[PDB]
Amino acid sequence: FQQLSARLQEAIGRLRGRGRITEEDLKATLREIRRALMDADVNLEVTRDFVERVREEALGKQVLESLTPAEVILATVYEALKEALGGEARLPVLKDRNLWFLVGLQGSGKTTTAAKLALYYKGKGRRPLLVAADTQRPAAREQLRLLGEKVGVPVLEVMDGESPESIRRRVEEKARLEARDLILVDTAGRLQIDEPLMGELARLKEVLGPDEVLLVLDAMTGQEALSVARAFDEKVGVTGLVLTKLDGDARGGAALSARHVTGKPIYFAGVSEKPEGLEPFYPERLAGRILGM
Ligand SMILES: Nc1nc2c(ncn2[C@@H]2O[C@H](COP(=O)(O)OP(=O)(O)O)[C@@H](O)[C@H]2O)c(=O)[nH]1
Repeated sequence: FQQLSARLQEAIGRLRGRGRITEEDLKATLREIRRALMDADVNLEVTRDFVERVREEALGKQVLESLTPAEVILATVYEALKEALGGEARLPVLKDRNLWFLVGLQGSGKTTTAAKLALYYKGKGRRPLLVAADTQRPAAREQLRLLGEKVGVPVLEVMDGESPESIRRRVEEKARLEARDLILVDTAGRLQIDEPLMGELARLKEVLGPDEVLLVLDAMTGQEALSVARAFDEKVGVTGLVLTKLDGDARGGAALSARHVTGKPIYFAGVSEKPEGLEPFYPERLAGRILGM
């Protein structure tokens, strides 16, 4: 979000040591914030509410009567950013037995996140099992098999054209025999939504009943990323989100509009291509970081 932070810390910086600014120094800065949000590809409705929330909250803080208005703005923009990102952190509820679907498009970081998610929980005392659920592309299963060997987590590859009921049986037996307590199913990912695959997807969810359905979204595809969320949600049912490639995220509209566009919380974030690159999402932390704090 290099760009956004830079210009945002600027607009704020453009107020220090000025004393009590008027409703014209303000009006100036707010638009600046609005333009910053736009050049970051933030949803236009989010951008509107955001700017409004800053006008509203700042006046409530008598910015016009403050002797340090830059600290008020910084403060309201901070909360506006924390809210937009999701507010307080959120992590799936870890039960005794967990079966989660990782869904998304090919290249979203979905296969890699399934293996990072496994690695993450393994270090948390969980006993995961990776499941490569693509019944049409051996290579896709193969990719997860290698990813799994590298993070030291077992991988079950479904068979070509294998039925959900079959998959269920095999996964549960391996889970049983290996005391797996966190099951991660990397579903089929394609360059674009496939109606038939969506059907096989919903069906698979129907047979296996995951407690969580996490949609993996590449943060670098801006506003587009979220347009794919409504389809998955509609035809399958998403419980949370994972925003990958935040470390390559120039701009940042995706992450900032996600909670508004999707209505789902971001549990995890991809912050490096490294195995440990995946971490729980902290809206508060990301907000403070954007404002340089
Ligand atoms: N820098 C960075 N790279 C990532 C992140 N998540 C995934 N990747 C990389 O993005 C590419 C796409 O991953 P994935 O969708 O799993 O693979 P594909 O389906 O085979 O294209 C891989 O090269 C991953 O290493 C992330 O958070 N940061």
